Amino acid sequence: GASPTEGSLTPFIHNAFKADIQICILDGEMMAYNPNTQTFMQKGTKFDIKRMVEDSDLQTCYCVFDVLMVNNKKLGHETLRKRYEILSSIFTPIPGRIEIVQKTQAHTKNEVIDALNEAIDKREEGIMVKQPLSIYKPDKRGEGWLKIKP
DNA sequence: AAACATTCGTTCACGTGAGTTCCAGTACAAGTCTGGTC
Repeated sequence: GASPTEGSLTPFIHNAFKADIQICILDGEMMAYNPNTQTFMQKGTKFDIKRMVEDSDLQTCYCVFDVLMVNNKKLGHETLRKRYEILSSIFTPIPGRIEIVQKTQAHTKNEVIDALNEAIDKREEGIMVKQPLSIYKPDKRGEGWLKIKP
């Protein structure tokens, strides 16, 4: 949906943005949410989030992890911490339709292994790590973002 | 007074360090390939 009147995810989150924010760019991941369990349907069997069938009870959820512009302010060159803080003041999350990915501060390896073990326990792919001072470099790989899997 | 031994500047050979050119190997970007799913 390109307008609040008609869409599959936008008609519900039109009014989820604080009044001050008028121009806003966000980056995130789109996934499928099962409400009867209140759990995210892991990608794979029984559904594709690209061409979901209307009759299905599953719905679309947007998990945000970055902001690149708010009220004609260019946040590309700022540090990750600042972008996170500004992101916290964009929308009031409304579970099931738009959310912010939680990030935990960690400064030891035991924490990383604990997180990976817990992720495997919750049947997730893995865990990723972000450098607090990393800048957004479009199209580049392995600059401030790292991923870890079993 | 004559013969023999020692010494010194000279010569050759051999060994070691530094500069130059050519080539083997390595890390990573990008192209290409492929599987599964709806």
